[PDB]
Amino acid sequence: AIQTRTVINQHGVSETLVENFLSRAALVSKRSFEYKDHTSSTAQTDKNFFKWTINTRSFVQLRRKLELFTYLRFDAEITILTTVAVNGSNNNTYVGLPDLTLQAMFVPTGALTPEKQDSFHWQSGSNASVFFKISDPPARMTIPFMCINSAYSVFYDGFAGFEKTGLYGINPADTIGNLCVRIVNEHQPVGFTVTVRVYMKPKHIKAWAPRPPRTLPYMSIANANYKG
Amino acid sequence: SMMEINNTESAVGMERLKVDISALTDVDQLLFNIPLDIQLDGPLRNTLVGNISRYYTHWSGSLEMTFMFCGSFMATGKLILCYTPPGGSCPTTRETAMLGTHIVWDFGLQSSITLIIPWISGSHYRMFNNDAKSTNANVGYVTCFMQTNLIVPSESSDTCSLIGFIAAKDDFSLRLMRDSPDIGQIDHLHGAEAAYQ
Amino acid sequence: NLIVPSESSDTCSLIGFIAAKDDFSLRLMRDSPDIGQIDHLHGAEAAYQ
Amino acid sequence: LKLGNSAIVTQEAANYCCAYGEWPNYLPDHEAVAIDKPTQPETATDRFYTLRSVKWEATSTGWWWKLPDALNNIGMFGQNVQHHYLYRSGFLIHVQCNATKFHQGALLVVAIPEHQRGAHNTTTSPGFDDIMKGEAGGTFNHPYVLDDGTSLACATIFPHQWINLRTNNSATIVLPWMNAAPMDFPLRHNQWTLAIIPVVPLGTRTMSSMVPITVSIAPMCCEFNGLRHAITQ
Amino acid sequence: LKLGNSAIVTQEAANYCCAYGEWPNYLPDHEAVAIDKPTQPETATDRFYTLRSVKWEATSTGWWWKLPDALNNIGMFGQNVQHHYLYRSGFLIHVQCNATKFHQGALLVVAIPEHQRGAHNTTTSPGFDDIMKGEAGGTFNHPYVLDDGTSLACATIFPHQWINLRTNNSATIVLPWMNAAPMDFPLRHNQWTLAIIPVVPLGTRTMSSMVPITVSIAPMCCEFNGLRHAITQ
Amino acid sequence: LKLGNSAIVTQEAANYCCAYGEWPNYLPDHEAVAIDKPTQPETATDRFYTLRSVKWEATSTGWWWKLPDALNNIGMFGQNVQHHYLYRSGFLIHVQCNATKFHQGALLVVAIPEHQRGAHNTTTSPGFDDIMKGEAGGTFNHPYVLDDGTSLACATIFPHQWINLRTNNSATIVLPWMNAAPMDFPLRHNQWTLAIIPVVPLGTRTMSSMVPITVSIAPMCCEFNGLRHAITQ
Repeated sequence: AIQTRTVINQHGVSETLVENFLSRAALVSKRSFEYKDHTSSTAQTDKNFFKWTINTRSFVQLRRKLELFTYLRFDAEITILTTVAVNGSNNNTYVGLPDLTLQAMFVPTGALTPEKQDSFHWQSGSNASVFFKISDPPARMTIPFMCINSAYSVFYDGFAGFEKTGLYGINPADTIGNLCVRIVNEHQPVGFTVTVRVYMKPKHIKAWAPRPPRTLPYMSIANANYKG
Repeated sequence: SMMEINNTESAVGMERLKVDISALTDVDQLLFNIPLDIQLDGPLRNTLVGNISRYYTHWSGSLEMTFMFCGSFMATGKLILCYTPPGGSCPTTRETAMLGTHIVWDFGLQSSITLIIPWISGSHYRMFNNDAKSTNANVGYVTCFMQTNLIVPSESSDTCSLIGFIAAKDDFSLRLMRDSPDIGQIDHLHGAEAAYQ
Repeated sequence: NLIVPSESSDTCSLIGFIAAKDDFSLRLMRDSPDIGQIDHLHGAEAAYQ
Repeated sequence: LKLGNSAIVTQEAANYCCAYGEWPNYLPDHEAVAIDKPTQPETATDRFYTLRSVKWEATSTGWWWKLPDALNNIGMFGQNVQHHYLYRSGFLIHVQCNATKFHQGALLVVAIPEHQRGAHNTTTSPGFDDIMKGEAGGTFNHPYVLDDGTSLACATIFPHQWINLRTNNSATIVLPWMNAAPMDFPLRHNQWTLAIIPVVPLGTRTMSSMVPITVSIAPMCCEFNGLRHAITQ
Repeated sequence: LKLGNSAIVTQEAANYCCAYGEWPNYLPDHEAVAIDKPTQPETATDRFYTLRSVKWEATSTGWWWKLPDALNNIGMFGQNVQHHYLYRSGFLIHVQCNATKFHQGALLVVAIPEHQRGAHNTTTSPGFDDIMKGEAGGTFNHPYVLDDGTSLACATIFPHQWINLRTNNSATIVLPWMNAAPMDFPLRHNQWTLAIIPVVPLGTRTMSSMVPITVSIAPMCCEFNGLRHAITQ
Repeated sequence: LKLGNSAIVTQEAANYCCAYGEWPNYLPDHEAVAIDKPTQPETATDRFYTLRSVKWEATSTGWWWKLPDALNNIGMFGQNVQHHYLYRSGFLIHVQCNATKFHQGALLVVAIPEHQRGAHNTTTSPGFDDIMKGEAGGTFNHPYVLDDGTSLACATIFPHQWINLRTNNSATIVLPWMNAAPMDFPLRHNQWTLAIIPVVPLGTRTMSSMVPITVSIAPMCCEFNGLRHAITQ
């Protein structure tokens, strides 16, 4: 409980800009999908490819950073850092890590999200994809501003439609995309547990209607429910 | 932006943004003891400046902290606000509040009082080698004392309340952004693993 | 009738002042009989010592 | 005072809040790129729709009306809300309270852009019934958290006035359009959320003797989409 | 308001009393003939020292604080009073009371040059204890006589304001130096005597419900003698 | 001579050391970016604080006074050190010795920026007692190593004069502020360290007959932070 103070000169204003304040590539989604050779289709639509709808609410710190403002326009620079890991053992000297490539395909709104690693949506062509490898530097895609209105409603006081239930805060707009990452290679005899750690850096950031930050812990991505 | 002026832990939630002044709260009594430090528990926790500067390590500058009395129209009472510099002890009486830099705010005719604070400067320190002690700083206090008894008409409420705000001036500035520890990673949110589907 | 609210005091008080204008003037000074000679003051006969 | 509508509100001096410093306005060059036939600059819709006076007690916590949730199903605004798919309007929030000089209280009149309010201790989203309240509007079960997980102590960064009853009983927040959309559907969405939140409970020597908070809203520069379009030529 | 010190007092409109029509000032040509090294125009000493709020009841008679008796032993003024032999200062008397609009009372704020106050029915002089009271100050046992043998009915020829609670709750008397001496010792002497004297008792329908009289004093143009003198050359 | 303070030191011709070639100064444009309210250019604090004369023997090794360690707890500098959080001051080191013409000795007057002095054969850091010595100051247990692991043979690159008793008995080192900080806290830190180090023991035909080394320090351009700040407006 040591109490010390220092004098700070601190002649800067540009470090508190909104562009610098949200333009940090923070971890927005990460899971390890089991690519290891599936002779039997088990745990489908999540086993052999990485699917994640592009939303900033998945991780809490970065989430509370972007719901400091109501309306946001940014081109999300998506940096995809995939690290494979061989599950099991083969030998003791070197298991052999192949330079396998990945299709980090971006599936926007109105486009078919793939449901397996060998679906026909991977070869669509209309929805843009990058093909990058493990030995390559991580895939830096700067996706543009994907919203049919002019800002991302990180709060949407309303529903996606006048009917159904559970659409509060679900904009028919925003819905930035479905970041769908597979392995392009056909199944190796040895397996890899590849974790796709994708980082979003918002770029060309304009914020509107600034808000109080979130103070109690979050309970769900889709809503803003609270433990009061 | 308002502060959690009631430092009593019994008063939580709504009535911690306000302090009660009654006819039995007497003369020469410490009514609030707001410290001018950002990243420790107190009134300067869920404020705008405190929460935004919790995203940063260094937050040197000046704050513009504003109190309005929330009583009746003729709820008259002289009330002394004493601000103390970082170098000094916290005042406990009206007599030691008068010696420091202070203002006397009679809210009989003036509803909102406006305080300008010169050059508060605090930071986050990790000078210990890999200990992660999270060293804090004490760089000021704003206190309240009762110059006279608050008097009210008999038909009006005797327990007259008071709120306050805090803002910042142009010389306030932040540097070296960090992750704000207000909310930690819960890692079991109900909406999660649904975008992942 | 002087009327007041029920919460305020009914016995409301009144004071008054008096001053003078420039045309007020005095003449032919005298000894003021507000205080007479007491002739046995305690501080007296001490300057006389 | 406020004679620019079909309904007036007589009060004291205005002291308006230019909400984020800007006035309501119609579509500029954004009219050509948005949904066409937006021409109707509906002026009977600008009638000062006074909602029913919510009842300020000491035990009360707060009230809210979302701005398309309010003023729909009643009046010209409500009828054009049912007949029209999408709209744009700023709102002239006007908050009055017939509180005496002897009364005690502060009141955070705060208008919230996109008050995506959460539920209490349930992980499910709030639905049609507990979001689309209507004329009377909902009450803040937790006004300190603003029902959103945020803090009321920083609710003033939003467009706000302050009913400190010892100095003013009138609020005027002149809201702009406030949407990412140039024009948006009033059925499925709310652009604003007026929130009458007492940060001080109402104070009297009695059991917090009665004051009403009468809320009056006029949609300023209200602009719908045009049903009456010449589909020929 | 009153932002020229390190401590401010927020209040209504000023309405100051130029005490005998004159403002405080430092030593002019009188500096050369008086005690030398008076140079210190002490500005941290000008902090608005608010005394603790004396409690106005109907049964109360009055209060007084002599101006060097007050503000000594506390703050910069008190510390320089102990470290300094002699001084000169005008005083900005500021008297506030948080009295409601419903409250009833008049209050003679009167600042007395040389209130050589007598005792009651004893021929001895008052001493150290009953003259040098301090921060809280003494109470008028006979406010009609002003404890001096004079009359309160002519106390207004002194520099004075008037807290008629129906029209003002603020007093501002801007006292000059007020001594025969150009500079005088604060330990052994008082140049002024602030006197809060109710000529009307505090009136409420209750048992004279509570108002505090908060008294705030700033030493204006306060000038001590200099300890830090270059004794060389 | 040296008449610019409240206390003078009469001596021979000055022969000052412009320490690193520069004079003391106040805050320039650095005032706006540092901790605010630094306005006090404290001139009574500039009193020539003569420390008590340390006793030069042949068997003696040296003495040191850190410049905020000295002059604190005594005088205006000490009182403003306790009442003030942070400060800036250059120091006018003045070292005298009433040594006769017959006396023998050299004396390295050396002022050290940040004399982070180590302990002898213990790996622990020196603490409060063996760092914050005070008025009399500590003695060099190993003056050849300067208690820091450095060499006294290169101590002269620091701001230094030389009391060769056959040619001068006076030193004058005019130290600047000397900190990485524009203003720094005097309680927790020392910017300078005056070191009276005899590289020659005091020589007499007797048992090194008595000379005193009287050390006189004036804080030149001493500037604290202001407690008396107008917190209003």
